[PDB]
Amino acid sequence: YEHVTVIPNTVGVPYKTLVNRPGYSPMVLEMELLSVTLEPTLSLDYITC
Amino acid sequence: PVMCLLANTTFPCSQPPCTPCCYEKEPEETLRMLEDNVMRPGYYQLLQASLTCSPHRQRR
Amino acid sequence: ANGDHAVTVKDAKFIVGPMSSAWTPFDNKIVVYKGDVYNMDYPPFGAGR
Amino acid sequence: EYKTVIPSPYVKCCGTAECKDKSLPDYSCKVFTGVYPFMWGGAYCFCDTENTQLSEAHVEKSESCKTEFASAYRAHTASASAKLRVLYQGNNVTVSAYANGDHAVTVKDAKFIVGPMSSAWTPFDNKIVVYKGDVYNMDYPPFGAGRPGQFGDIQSRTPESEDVYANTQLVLQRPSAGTVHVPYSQAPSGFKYWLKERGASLQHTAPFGCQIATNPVRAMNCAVGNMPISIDIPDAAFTRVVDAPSLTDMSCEVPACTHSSDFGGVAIIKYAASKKGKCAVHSMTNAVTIREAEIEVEGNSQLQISFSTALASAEFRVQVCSTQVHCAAECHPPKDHIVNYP
Amino acid sequence: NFNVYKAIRPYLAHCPDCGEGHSCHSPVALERIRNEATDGTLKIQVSLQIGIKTDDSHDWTKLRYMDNHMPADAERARLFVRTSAPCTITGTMGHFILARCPKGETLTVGFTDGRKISHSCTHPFHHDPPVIGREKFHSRPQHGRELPCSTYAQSTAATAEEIEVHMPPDTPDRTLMSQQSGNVKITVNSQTVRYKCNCGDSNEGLTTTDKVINNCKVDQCHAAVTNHKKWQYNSPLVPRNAELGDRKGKVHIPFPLANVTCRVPKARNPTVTYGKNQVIMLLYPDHPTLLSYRNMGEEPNYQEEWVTHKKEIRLTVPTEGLEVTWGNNEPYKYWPQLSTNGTAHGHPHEIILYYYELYPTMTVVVV
Ligand SMILES: *[C@@H]1O[C@H](CO)[C@@H](O)[C@H](O)[C@H]1NC(C)=O
Repeated sequence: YEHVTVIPNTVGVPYKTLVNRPGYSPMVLEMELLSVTLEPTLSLDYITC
Repeated sequence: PVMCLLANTTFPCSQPPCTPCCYEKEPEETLRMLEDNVMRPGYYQLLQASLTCSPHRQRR
Repeated sequence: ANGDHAVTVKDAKFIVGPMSSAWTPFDNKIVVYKGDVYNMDYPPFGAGR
Repeated sequence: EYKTVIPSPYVKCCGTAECKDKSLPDYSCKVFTGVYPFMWGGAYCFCDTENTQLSEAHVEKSESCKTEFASAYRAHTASASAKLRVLYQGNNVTVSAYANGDHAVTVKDAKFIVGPMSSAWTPFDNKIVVYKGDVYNMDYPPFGAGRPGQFGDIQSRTPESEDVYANTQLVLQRPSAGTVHVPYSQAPSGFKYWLKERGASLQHTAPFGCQIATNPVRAMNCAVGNMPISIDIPDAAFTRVVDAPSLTDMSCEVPACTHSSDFGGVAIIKYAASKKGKCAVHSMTNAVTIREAEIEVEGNSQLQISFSTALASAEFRVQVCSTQVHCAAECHPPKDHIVNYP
Repeated sequence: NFNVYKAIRPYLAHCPDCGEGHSCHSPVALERIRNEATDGTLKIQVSLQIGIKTDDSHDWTKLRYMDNHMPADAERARLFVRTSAPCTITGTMGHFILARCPKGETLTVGFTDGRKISHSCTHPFHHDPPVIGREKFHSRPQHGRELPCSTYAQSTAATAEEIEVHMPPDTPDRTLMSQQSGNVKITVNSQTVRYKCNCGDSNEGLTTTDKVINNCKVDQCHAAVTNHKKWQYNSPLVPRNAELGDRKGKVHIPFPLANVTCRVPKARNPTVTYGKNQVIMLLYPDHPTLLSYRNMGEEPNYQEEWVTHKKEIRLTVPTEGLEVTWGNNEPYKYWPQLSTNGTAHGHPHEIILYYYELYPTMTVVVV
C-alpha cells in the first residue's frame, strides 16, 4: 500500500492499520505516537533582571 | 595530549611509537597510520612530525 | 510533523503530518524564566512603567 | 555547493567481488563485467577476460560551504525603527526609536514618544532566501522535499548540520574501450544556473520605494502611512506675549505666486510690531508653507517672506504670533518641469 | 614545515583524452575544476606537485611527473595553461593551479619534459567563467570603483580537506621479462615485481631478483612492480590496489576562499530631459549593461533589460516619480511637476485646461 491515513493525535494509542494489498496477503500493522514536540518562533525581544 | 590508537596502545598523537620520521623508517606502517589515525586531528601534528619536515633527517 | 520531511526506514517510506489542528498555547509577548514562560504584556522598550 | 566524490575503484581481475551496501548521500555502486585494465605496459592485469571492476560514487558537501552558501529562511513579523532630528530652537538633535507608539526616549527635556505605525504591511513573505548580498521572496521547496536541478538540489539545515538531502541520480556507465576510469550520468544542479538568473533582487522589487539592507536584512525607507508623535515640553521654551510685540495692521501682498512644488511664492507682510521681539508665524491651513518659522520682528514696517503651495490661488490665514493676518495670492502655472525631491 | 612529499603514493596516470581525439600515458593531466571564486579566478587540480620536489625545495625547474615508474622533472616556466586563450597562471602550489582566463570550449595544460620536449594534456573542457556585477571591460582598469566579491585566499593553512591518495594498483612493465631460450628472465632491477604467469613452476608471486621462469614467454609472463618506495599520486578516477579496501588518502589541501572587494568598472552617467508627464533619457553606452526601473507605489512595476548603444529611451512618469537604476551608480530618483500651463481666466472659461494641468482630464467627466 501507499496507505495514507489520519490517526488521532493521542500519545500511546496503538493504531492498527490494515494493508489489504490488491490480491495479496493481508497485513495489520501497529503505530504508536511517542512525542508531540511543538517549538514556536525563537524571537527574543529584550531582558529584565 | 590527543589520543591516537594503532589498535594496540592509546598513545599520544604527539608521541607515536616511532617519534619522529615514520616514513623514513617504515613506509607501509606509515600507510597503515594513514589508514587508521586519520580520525584524529592531532595526527596532523604527527604529520607535522612525520611528514611536514620534522624528521631525524633535519639537522635541528 | 508538518508534511515536508520524508523519511524512509528499512525501505518503509513515511511522510508524516501536517498537523490538523494548528492551535497554539503561546502569546506573542511572553516572558521567560529559567524553567517557565508566561503570557504577559511586558512593558515595551523605552516605554516601561 | 556539493562535491561528487568517487573512490579509487576496485579492479577485480579474474573474478568478481560484490561491494558493500553502505549508506551515503546518493550512494551508487556497480561492478561492470569483462573490463579491460590498462597501464603503461599494455594491459594492467595478466588476467584479461574475467576482469571485472567494482565502481562506487557518492556526493557530499564541498569546501565552499564555509562562507559561500545561500539560505532559505522563514520570515516573520517585522519590527520597526525610526530616525528623528528636531531643530530644537536653532539646535539640531537626533534620536532613533521604534515607530510603534511604544518607544519612549527622553533627552534635553524632549519626551519623544512616537505614535503607532499606521500601516501594517510588510514587504516580505515567510518563504525568503538570502545569499550574501541579497534576498529573494520565492517559494523554495522545504527541507527533505527538495527537487534536483533547482533550489533544493542539495538541502542542509545548517552548514554544521550534516543531513545533506541529495538528488543527483549519477548512474555509472561502462567505460569507452579499456579506459581505466568511471563515467557517470547527467546531474544538473541549482548553483550552476539560478545564481545567474535570480535576477532582480528585492531591492529592485520594492513597492512604495522600499529598500533592503542586509546584516540583518531590513526594509528601510518606505515611509507609508502617518506617524504620530506625542512630545511634552515645559514652560522653559514658551515666553509671554508681552515679551513679544503685538503686531498690528498686517496686510499681505504677493507680487508673484506660482502653484508649484518648490517655493510657491513670495509675500510681504505689512506689520506693526510694538517693540523688538522674537515671535512665531504659522499659516492656518496646512497647504501653504511659509519656509520661515520663528521670525525676529522690530516695529512698524514690511517684512518679506516666502511661501509654498500648489493652490491655484492661496487665500488663507496666518497666525503671526497670536495676531491674525489674512493672505491672498493669485498663483501662476508652474514653469518648472522635473523635481528630484517629493 | 614545507613538506607534502611523503604522504603521496604511487598510483599512476594514463591521460584518457590528451588531445587530437585519442589518449596517451601522461601524468600531468587535468582532473578537477574549482570555479567558485565570484570574481573569476580558477583553481585547478593536477596529478603533480609544484613548488615542491622529492627533496622539497621551492625550486621552479623540477616537478614530479610520473613516466613509467620513474620520477622525472620539468621546468615551471613551461606551464602552458590555455582554455581558448592562454591562461594567466598566478598560483602554482602542489596540487593546485590558480589562473584568470576567459571563455573556452576546452582547456589544456602544457609541460616540458626531462627529454625537454613539451607536450600538453588537452581535454575537451567547457569551463565557462562566470559573470559578476553589471560591468565588463575594454582596456585594463587602474581607475575604478568598489564591488564586494569573493575569491580564493592564498593560504597554505587549509587543513582537514583531502584528496584520495593510495597505494598503487601496480606498475606493470613488459620491458622486464627477457627471454632465455623459451624461458623468461624477469629483470627486476632494484624493484619489487609481482609476476602473474600462465606457465609451470612459477605462476603468481613476488620477486626481487631477475627470476628464471622456464618454459614461459613474454605473452606467458607478467612483470608488475608493487611500488612501495617512490611515491607520486593521481586522481581516484584510475583504479585501486584491489587486494583489500582503500588506502585512506590524507593530504591537507591549501588555498581556501574568502571575501574581498574589487576595482570594478563604473557606469557612465546618462543625459535626460523632462517632457509632458514623462522623461527623455539618452544613454551614453560603454558595453552591454543592464538597466532597471520602477515606480513608488502599491507595486514597483519594475522593468529590466540590457541596453547596448547610445539609446534614447522615453518613459512616462506617474504622480509618484520614477526610479531608474542604471549601473551600480546612484539609483536615480524623480518626481513630477505639473508641466507647463493651462491658460488665463479671460472672457472664455479657460479653466478646463488649467484643469488639464491640475488633475489633467481626470474628474473632468463629472463637470
Ligand atoms: C539644522 O537642521 C536644519 C533642518 O533640520 C538644517 O537645514 C540646518 O542646516 C541644520 N543646522 C545645523 C547647524 O546642523
